[PDB]
Amino acid sequence: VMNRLILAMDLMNRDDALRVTGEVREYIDTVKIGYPLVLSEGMDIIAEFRKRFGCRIIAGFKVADIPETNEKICRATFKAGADAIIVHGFPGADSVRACLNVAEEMGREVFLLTEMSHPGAEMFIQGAADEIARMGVDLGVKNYVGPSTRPERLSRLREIIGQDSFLISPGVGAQGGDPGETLRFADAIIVGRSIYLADNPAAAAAGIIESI
Amino acid sequence: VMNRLILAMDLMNRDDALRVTGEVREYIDTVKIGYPLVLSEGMDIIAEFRKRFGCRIIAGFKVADIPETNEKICRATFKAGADAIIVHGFPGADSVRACLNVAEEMGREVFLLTEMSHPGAEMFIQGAADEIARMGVDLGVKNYVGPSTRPERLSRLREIIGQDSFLISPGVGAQGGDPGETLRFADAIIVGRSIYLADNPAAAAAGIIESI
Ligand SMILES: O=c1cnn([C@@H]2O[C@H](COP(=O)(O)O)[C@@H](O)[C@H]2O)c(=O)[nH]1
Ligand SMILES: O=c1cnn([C@@H]2O[C@H](COP(=O)(O)O)[C@@H](O)[C@H]2O)c(=O)[nH]1
Repeated sequence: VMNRLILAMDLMNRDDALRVTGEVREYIDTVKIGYPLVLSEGMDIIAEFRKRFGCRIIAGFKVADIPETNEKICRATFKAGADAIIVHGFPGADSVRACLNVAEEMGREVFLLTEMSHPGAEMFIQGAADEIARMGVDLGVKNYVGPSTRPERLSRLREIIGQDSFLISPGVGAQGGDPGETLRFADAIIVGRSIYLADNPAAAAAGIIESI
Repeated sequence: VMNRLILAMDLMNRDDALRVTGEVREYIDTVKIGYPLVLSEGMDIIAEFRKRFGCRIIAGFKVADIPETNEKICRATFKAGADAIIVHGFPGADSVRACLNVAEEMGREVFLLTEMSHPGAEMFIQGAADEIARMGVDLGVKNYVGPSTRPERLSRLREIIGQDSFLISPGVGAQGGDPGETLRFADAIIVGRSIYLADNPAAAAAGIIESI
């Protein structure tokens, strides 16, 4: 992705979301849109962003349901225009395979979330993360999400998935993660608040890029 | 699209196609892949390009069949990962609507080809082109293709579709069209041979961009 930087656009109002995204567009080419924006403004916001900014859109939906429901969620998400969707691996292989089947049908991609970046991720997710990553490899997953806040875990995850897999990483900035250290292991970093809550989002994005 | 320039990648061998596309990637972000490459190397080449270069892919398939067959062609094309497909308008509204229905189902886009750029287009297509463009407007089409070789026709087509519609234009270079004149009316130009048959494709792309 452009400058190895993905904007997590979690503002809830369409006007502010469009303003900030347009201001930092020259520094990115990929935007992660999640439920904070979609549940407030509707799924049509995905196609609007894709058209207006010509950026790739990752739907950050943390899909975590049974196979049947996961299939419906992925179908609606790709119908809305998303290029990829993030799915949790903790609910198991069948739930991930359901997402992979819809992505195959629709010519889209699935990103498998292994370990999360927040403190609570240490409680249960961390202990299952290496196995979730290996499950991904077994299922043919080529895109993964891992934590900026724990570079030693990001290193181990990179070890499991290999150098050819694409790995993106949130938790940079607000959560404590460092851009440069994270990029020693991840292909791209996801940044939300450090950019969208800044007084000057473009200057904030430019600063991150210059730091790396 | 980047630099308002779309590469028409009509080389037939995968190695040469990948070489040239990689060499000019910094000047573009959108590649038109058609049957010369797909029929020689397979539909999987679309996903390969999309992944390797991170570019948007327009399938230049000139869809021109009955509704039922058009639906199947569009479904296979979007399943293969194409972001958009070019469809002929001369076979009529039902044939175009079939493509629009699949694009809606799959969160993709249809480009309507109005008038073609080659000499033979004057025989039958030109006389129907204004009506084909109006049909597009009536059907809700927002993306169009018009001829670089006839800027007065491109102007009339732009008049019919409005300023908000996206218009791309082939026939630049080899066929005689001029980049700058074409861009007075079209949003982007499509260039094939002037770039891919050049001794230095990157220098050729750079020259076109500098000329505009
Ligand atoms: O382990 C994970 C997975 N996903 N995200 C998501 O990535 C973004 C990070 O935003 P931030 O830069 O504002 O912390 C948000 O959309 C958040 O839901 C995390 O923060 N951590
Ligand atoms: O009216 C049209 C529609 N499509 N194309 C396509 O656009 C590309 C133009 O290539 P060129 O720059 O080598 O002439 C080729 O893929 C060709 O099939 C035209 O040339 N003219």
